[PDB]
Amino acid sequence: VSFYLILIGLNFVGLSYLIVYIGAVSILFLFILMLINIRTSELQSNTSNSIPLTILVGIIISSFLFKMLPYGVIISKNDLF
Amino acid sequence: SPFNISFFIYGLVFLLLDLEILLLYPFAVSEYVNSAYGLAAALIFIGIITIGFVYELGHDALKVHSRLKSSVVISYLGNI
Amino acid sequence: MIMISILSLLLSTSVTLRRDMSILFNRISIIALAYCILHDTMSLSFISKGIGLHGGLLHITNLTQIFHIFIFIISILILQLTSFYPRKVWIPEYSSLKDIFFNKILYYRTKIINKMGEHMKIIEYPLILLFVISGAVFLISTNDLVSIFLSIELQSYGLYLLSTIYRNSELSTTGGLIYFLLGGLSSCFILLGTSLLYVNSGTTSLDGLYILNSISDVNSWYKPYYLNFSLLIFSIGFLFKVSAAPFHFWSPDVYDAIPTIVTTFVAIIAKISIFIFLLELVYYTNSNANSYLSEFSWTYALLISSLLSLIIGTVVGLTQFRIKRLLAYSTISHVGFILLALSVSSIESTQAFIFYLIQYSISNLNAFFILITIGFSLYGYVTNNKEYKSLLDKNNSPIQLISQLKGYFYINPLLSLSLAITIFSFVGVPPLVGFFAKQMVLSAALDNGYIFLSLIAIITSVIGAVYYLNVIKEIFFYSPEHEVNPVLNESDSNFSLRILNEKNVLIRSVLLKGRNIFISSPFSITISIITNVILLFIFMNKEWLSMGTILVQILFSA
Amino acid sequence: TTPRFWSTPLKYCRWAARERPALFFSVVIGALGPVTLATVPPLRRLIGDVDAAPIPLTYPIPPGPRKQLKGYDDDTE
Amino acid sequence: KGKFLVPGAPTGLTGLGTHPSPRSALLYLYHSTLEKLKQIPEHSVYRQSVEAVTRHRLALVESVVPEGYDAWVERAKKLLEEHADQFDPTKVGPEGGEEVQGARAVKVERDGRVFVVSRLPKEEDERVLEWDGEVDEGPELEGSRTLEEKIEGGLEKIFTRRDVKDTVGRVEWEPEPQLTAEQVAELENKIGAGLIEEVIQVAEGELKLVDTMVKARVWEPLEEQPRPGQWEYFERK
Amino acid sequence: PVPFETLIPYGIIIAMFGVTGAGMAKVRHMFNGDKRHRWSVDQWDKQQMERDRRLTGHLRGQTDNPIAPPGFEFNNPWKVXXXXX
Amino acid sequence: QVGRGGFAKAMRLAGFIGLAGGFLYFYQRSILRFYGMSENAREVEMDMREMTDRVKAGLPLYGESRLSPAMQGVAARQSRYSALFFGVMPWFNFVNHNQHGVDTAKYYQQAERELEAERLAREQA
Amino acid sequence: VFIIFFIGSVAETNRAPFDLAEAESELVSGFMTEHAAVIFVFFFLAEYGSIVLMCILTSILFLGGYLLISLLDIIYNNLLSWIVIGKYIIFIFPFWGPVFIDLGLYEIISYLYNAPTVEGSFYGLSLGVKTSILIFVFIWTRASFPRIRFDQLMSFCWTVLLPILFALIVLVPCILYSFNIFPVNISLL
Ligand SMILES: CCCCCCCCCCCCO[C@@H]1O[C@H](CO)[C@@H](O[C@H]2O[C@H](CO)[C@@H](O)[C@H](O)[C@H]2O)[C@H](O)[C@H]1O
Ligand SMILES: CCCCCCCCCCCCO[C@@H]1O[C@H](CO)[C@@H](O[C@H]2O[C@H](CO)[C@@H](O)[C@H](O)[C@H]2O)[C@H](O)[C@H]1O
Ligand SMILES: CCCCCCCCCCCCO[C@@H]1O[C@H](CO)[C@@H](O[C@H]2O[C@H](CO)[C@@H](O)[C@H](O)[C@H]2O)[C@H](O)[C@H]1O
Ligand SMILES: CCCCCCCCCCCCO[C@@H]1O[C@H](CO)[C@@H](O[C@H]2O[C@H](CO)[C@@H](O)[C@H](O)[C@H]2O)[C@H](O)[C@H]1O
Repeated sequence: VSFYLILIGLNFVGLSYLIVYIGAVSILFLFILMLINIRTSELQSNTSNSIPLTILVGIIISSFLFKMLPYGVIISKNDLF
Repeated sequence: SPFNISFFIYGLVFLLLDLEILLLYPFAVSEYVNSAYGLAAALIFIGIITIGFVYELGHDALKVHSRLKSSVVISYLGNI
Repeated sequence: MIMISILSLLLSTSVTLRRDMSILFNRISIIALAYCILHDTMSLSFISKGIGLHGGLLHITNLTQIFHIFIFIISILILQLTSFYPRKVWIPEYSSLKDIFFNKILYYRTKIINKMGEHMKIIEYPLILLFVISGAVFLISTNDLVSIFLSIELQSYGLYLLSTIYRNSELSTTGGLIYFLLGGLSSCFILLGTSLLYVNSGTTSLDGLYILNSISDVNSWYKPYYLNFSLLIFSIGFLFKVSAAPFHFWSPDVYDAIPTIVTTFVAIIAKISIFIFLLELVYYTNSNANSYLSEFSWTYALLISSLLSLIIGTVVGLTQFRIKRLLAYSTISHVGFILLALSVSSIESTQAFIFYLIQYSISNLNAFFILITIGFSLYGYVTNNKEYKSLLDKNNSPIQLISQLKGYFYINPLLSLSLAITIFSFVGVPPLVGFFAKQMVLSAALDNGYIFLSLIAIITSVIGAVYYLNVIKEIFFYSPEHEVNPVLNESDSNFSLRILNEKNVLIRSVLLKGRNIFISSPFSITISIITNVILLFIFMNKEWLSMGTILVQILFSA
Repeated sequence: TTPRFWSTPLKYCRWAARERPALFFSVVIGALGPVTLATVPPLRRLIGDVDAAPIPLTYPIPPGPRKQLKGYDDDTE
Repeated sequence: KGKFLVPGAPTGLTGLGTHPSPRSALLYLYHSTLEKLKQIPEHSVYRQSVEAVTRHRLALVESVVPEGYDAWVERAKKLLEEHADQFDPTKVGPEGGEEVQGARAVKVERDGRVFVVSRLPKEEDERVLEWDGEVDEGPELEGSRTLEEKIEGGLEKIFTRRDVKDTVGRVEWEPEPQLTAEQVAELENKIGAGLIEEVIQVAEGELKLVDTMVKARVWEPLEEQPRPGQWEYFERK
Repeated sequence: PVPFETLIPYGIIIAMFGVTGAGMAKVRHMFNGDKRHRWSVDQWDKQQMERDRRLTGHLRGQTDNPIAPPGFEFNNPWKVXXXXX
Repeated sequence: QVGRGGFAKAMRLAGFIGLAGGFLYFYQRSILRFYGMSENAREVEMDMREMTDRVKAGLPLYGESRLSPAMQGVAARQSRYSALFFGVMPWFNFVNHNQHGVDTAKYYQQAERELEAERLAREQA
Repeated sequence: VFIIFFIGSVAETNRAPFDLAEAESELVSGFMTEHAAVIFVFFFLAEYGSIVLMCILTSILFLGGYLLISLLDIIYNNLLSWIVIGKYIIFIFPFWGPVFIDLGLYEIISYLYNAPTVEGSFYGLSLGVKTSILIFVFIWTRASFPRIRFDQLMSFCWTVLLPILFALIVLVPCILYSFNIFPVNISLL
C-alpha cells in the first residue's frame, strides 16, 4: 500500500506509512508476540465452519458499500482516457 | 519465564515520540509561510508533547535508572 | 481551563511517586472543574443555533454550554468518591464550629478510614477522568468530521484506560480488554462512516453536509443516497458506544468486571456526550418534504435500536442475580426511551429528550453512590454465608450479589429508602421524577404517531419493573445475613481519641467504640440531595423544564 | 543532602547544574527560546534591522480599476 | 565541625560504618558477656580468660566519660522512674513498640546495670516517603467478610495502635551524650584493638561464644582419647 | 613516522567517490545535449523544458528567435493517462 | 492524612489553578462587553473615542500586523468569540488584524463630523 | 547537533562502544547451540555499507557535502594587476611577474577547469575525502573506548541526549524567527 501511494504521487504520506507502521507499530507487535508464550494450537479454530458465513457476509457488504463509493474511485471497447 | 516490561516501554515511547517528531517535519519545510502564527502553534504542540516526556523521565518508565547508619542506639545509665 | 488543568496536574504528578498524594490531587481535580463551571456559566449570554469557533472546527451553542456544565458537575460528584475517605469518626464532643475549625481530633485513623485502600492510591486516576471529560466536551462542540473522530477517540481511549487501572485485578484487566477490542471495532464503523461522507461530498464540515442535504430535500445524475447510508454506518458505532441493543452484549460484562468506583464514571459520562451530539445531527438531517430521501432515513436504526433495547433490556434483566449486571441491563432499557425521543424529531420529543437524559444521569448516579456506601457500611458487620466467601475482587466490588442486600432495611433504614426511592424512579412510579420523564417521552410519541412503540414501551416497563421489585423485596422483605461484628462492641474494645486545641494541648480524651464510626459526610449529603430531588420534583419543576423549553425553542426557531 | 527547590531556590539551581547537567541545561536552553523571542526582535527594531518584505507566492495583481490601455492592437500585429 | 563523628560515615573498612553510640554499645556488650559467664564454673580457664580480658577492657571504656554525662544521667534516671511503663519489655516487647515511624525505647538490665535501647525511625527524603513511613499492611478487607477473616486481617489492632502524633501520655526519651571524635581516638589508643567500630565487632563476638561454650561444656574432661598410633607420623629414632 | 600502507585503502575510497562524480557528471552532460544538467526542477521548470521541446525538439534546446515557427500553435502536448487522476 | 510535604505541594498546584482560572475569569468578564453579551455603555464611549482619535491621527484603525493579510485572516477566524470557549480551551488575540465584525463607517463618520466642528472654531477665531 | 548526530550514528549502526547487547550472545552460547550469521557475507556488507552510508549522510548534513572551499575566490581578492599580455602580475608582497605560457598552459588550464569531468571529479573527491575522515572517526572510536552496558546507553539516549535535542527544537526556530532568517520553502537553489 505504501508503494501504491508513492507510485501515484503521495510520497510524504506513503513514506509516513513506511516510517510509522512498518517502522514502529509492527515492531511493537513483534516485541510482544516474541515474548508472550503462544501455543499455536490453542489459537487455531475450526475455520471450515465459517465458510458459509464468509460467503454470506462477503456478498452483502460488497453489494452495498460499492454503490457508496464515488465515480472517480471506480473509474477503472471504448475506454475513457 | 516472564518477560521484562521495559521491552514494551521501549517500543511505546518510541512509537509515540516518533509519531510526534513526524508531525513536526511539515513545519520545517513550511516555516516561511507559517511565520509567527505557525511558530506559536508549533511551540504549543512542542510544549504539550514535552510535558508527557517529563512524565516518563519523572517516573523512570523506561526503568533505566535505579540500578548504612544503624537505628539501634544504646544508652548507659549505670548501676541500679 | 480543562486543558490548563490537565497540563498543571500532569506536571505535578510527573515529578512525584508518592501514593499518599492522590487524595489531594483528586481534591484539586474538583477545584479545577469548578473554575471550568465558572467559565461556561459566564458563556451563556446569547441566542444562536450556533457559532463556529477556531476556524469552524468547533461550534458553541446554548445547548452546548448547558451540557458542558452538566458534564462538569456530574464529574465533580463522582470525584468526591476518591477525594474523601469512606468512613469518619464523629463524637458530640467535637461537633461545633469552634471544634471543627479551631480544635483537632487525633486517633489511629488508618484502619477505620481505609487510608491505604486501593482507590486512595492510584495517582493518575484524577488525571485520566479529566482526559475523558475533555473528549466528552469536545464531542459536544465538534463542527467537522475529523473533530468528531479525534474527540470520540480521546473519550473512548480514556475509558479503556480507566477500565484497566486496577492493574492487579484479573477482572479489571479482562474488562478493559473486552472494552478496547469491541470499542476498536466500533471506531472503525465511526471512521468508515465519516470517510464515506467526505469522499462523496468533498467536505468535512457538518454545515456544508447539512446544506447539501437541505438542497436535496425537494419533492438527477447525483442522488444524495450517501448521506443516509453514511450516517447509518456512523450511528452503528455510536449505538455500540451507548450499549443500545443489538450491540449491547459488552456492557453487562465490562460493568460487572471493573471496580464499582470506576463503573460510576464509565457508565454515565459516555452517554451524555454521545446523545447530545446525535440530537443536532438528527435535527438537520430531517426530511421536511416527504420524498424518497426519507425512506432511507438513518433515524430508523435508532427506532429499531430503541425497540430492541426496550425488549432486551427489560426481558434479560429478569434472571440476573448480580447487581451490577442488573444495573447494566436497566441502563439499556433507559436508552430505549432516550432513543425513541431522539427518533421522533418534534419540539415535544426534544424537550422530553433533554429532560430524560439529565434526570437519568442524576438518578443512576444515586444508584451507584448508594451501592458504594452500602459496601463501605459492612466494615462493622460480618457474615457466615458460604456463597459470599467465594466472590472475586471483594475489595473492588464489595456488593456483587443482590442477596448480599437481604435485610439492609434492618441495618440502615433510610439508606434502604434512598435505594427504594431511586429504584421506583427507574420503574417510573409517580410522584417520582422518573415518571415525569417517561410521561413526556410517551406524550411526544403519541402526539406524533408512535402509538405502536408507546404500547411496547409501557408493556416492557411492566416487565422491567419485575426485576426492580426483586431488589426492593430483597432489601426489605427478609432478615439480614449480616450480623454486627462482635469484637467492635466487646466492652473491653475501645479506641482512645484525643481532643487538642490550637496550640496542640489536650482538651479532652474520649473512649470510642465501633458505634462511633459513621459514613463520611460527602457521601451522605450527596445521597440525600438526589433522593430529595427525585421525591420533591413536583414542587420544584419550573426552572428545569423551562430551560429545556427555551433550549428547543432556539434549535427549532425560524 | 541534595537540596529542595522550594526551600532554597538558588542553592538547588547550583546543585542541578553540577549534579544533573544535561537535565538542568535542557530547561535552560528551552527557556532561552522564549527569551530570544521576547528580546532580540525589539532590539533589532531599535538598531534599524527592518524585517524583509514577504516574497510574492502568487501573481501580484494591483488594486483599482483597469487602466484602459491603448497599444499593441490587432492592426499593429 | 569535626568535633563528633558522623554516624554511618565510612570508616575506611568497607561495610563498617561509624557507630551511632560506640561507648554505650561496648559497655552493653561487656556487661552482657560478664552475665553469661556465671553459667560456667569458676575453675574453667576459659571463664577466667574471658573475665579478665573483658573486665580489663570494661575498665578502660569506663575511664572516659562524655561531657555532660552526669547531668544527662540524672534526668534520664527520673525520666525512667516516672514513666517506667513506657519503656518496659514486658509491656512493649523487645522492640519498644510496633509503630516504626515513632520513637521506640526499652529499659534493659544486664549485670547490675541499666541500659535503654532506643530504635530511631530512619531518616528518609520527604520526596519519597508515603504517609510519613507508616507501614502498609494492605487495604482493609471490605465487603461481606467472616468473623475469622476480619481477625486474621488485623481488626483488633484498632484498639492497640496509636497515632504517631498522639503524644500526651508519653514522654520523649532523650539520648545519651556522645564522646567526642578525639575522645573516641583516645579510647582506641587505650584498648589497642583498632577502630572503635571494629572493637564492637570483636566484642559482640565474645558475647556469642559464651552461648556455644556453655552448650558444649568445654571444661568437662576429654571426650575421645587418641587411640594408640593416632598422631604418630614418620619421625626417626 | 607515517604508516602510508594503512592510508592506502582510504585513498582508494576517495578515488572511487571521485570516479562516481567524475563519470556521472559526464554521462549527464552528453544526455543533456553537451550542456550542464538541470537539478531542483519544479512543475514550472519541467513545463518550460516541454515548450523547449515544442520549439526545437530537444527538452534542453534553446532558440532566441522572436517568432515561433509555423505549426508551433498545434504541437502543445496534452498528456493522456488510463488510470490515475 | 498525607505525609509531611504533601500539602505544600498541593497548595502550589491549587494556587496555580487559581491564578489560571482567576485571570481567565477576569479577562472573560472584560471581553464580554466587547462581544455585547454584557452591559457595555461605558466601553462603547471609550471605544468610540479611541477609534475616532485614531482615524484623525491617520492610524490604521486596528493597528499594523507583521503577519500576512492571509495569516491575519486565519488569526481572526480563530479568535472571533473565542473567550466563549474558555472553560474548555484558552485562546487570546495578539494580532493586529482589521476583521472585527463591525461596520467601521461610524468611526470615520464621527471623525469627519468632529473635524468639521474644530475647523469652524479655528475659522471663528 | 552534529556531535549528537555522530554519536547517535555510531549507536544506530550497533557499532562499538554501543554493541554490548549483541556482544553478550557469544558469551552465553553454551555447549549445545550456535549462531547463524556464519557463512553469510550479506549481514557484513549490510553492516559496512550502513557505516559508509551513515558517514556520507553525516557529511551531507553538517560538513560541506560535496562543497570544496574554493581557492579561486582567494586568488581573485589578492590579485589586482590583471595584464592582457599574459604576465598576470600580482599586487602582493611575495608576488612577481609570472611567465605562465598563454599558448601552452593558460589556454589548456582554463578549459580543463570548466570541463564536466574535472568539476564533477572534485565534487566527488570532496565528498569522498569528507566521508573518509568520518570513517576514520568511527574506527578511532572503536579503538578508544570500552563498551557501555545496555541500560547505560538507554539512559544516555533518553535522559541526556533527547532532552537536549527537544530543548534545541524549541530554541532553533525561535532564533530563526528573531533574526528574520526563516528560508523560503519554494524551489530555489
Ligand atoms: C525543554 C526540555 C526539557 C527536558 C526535560 C526537563 C527536565 C524534566 C525531567 C525531570 C523532572 C524531574 O523528574 C525526576 O526524574 C528523576 C529521574 O528519573 C526521578 O528519579 C527518582 O525516581 C526514579 C524512579 O524510582 C529513581 O530511579 C531515581 O533513582 C530517583 O532519584 C524523580 O522521581 C523525578 O522527580
Ligand atoms: C433541580 C433543578 C433546578 C433548576 C436547574 C436549572 C436552572 C438553570 C437554567 C438556566 C437556563 C435557562 O435560563 C436562561 O437561559 C438563557 C438561554 O440559555 C440564558 O439567557 C442568557 O442569554 C440572554 C440572551 O442574550 C442574555 O441577555 C441573558 O442575560 C442571559 O441570561 C441563560 O442561560 C438563562 O437566563
Ligand atoms: C438539573 C439541571 C442541570 C443544569 C446544568 C446547567 C445549569 C446552568 C445554569 C447557569 C445558567 C446561566 O446562569 C447565568 O450565569 C451568568 C454568570 O455570569 C449570569 O448571567 C449574567 O451574565 C452577565 C454578567 O456576567 C450579564 O451581563 C447578564 O445580563 C447576566 O445574565 C447569571 O448568574 C445567570 O443568568
Ligand atoms: C537516519 C537516516 C539514516 C540513513 C542511513 C540508513 C542506513 C540503513 C542501512 C541498513 C542496513 C542494515 O543495517 C545494518 O545491518 C547489519 C546486518 O543486519 C547490522 O550488523 C550486524 O551484523 C554484523 C555481522 O554481520 C555485526 O558485526 C554487527 O555488530 C551487527 O549489528 C548493522 O548493525 C546494521 O546497521
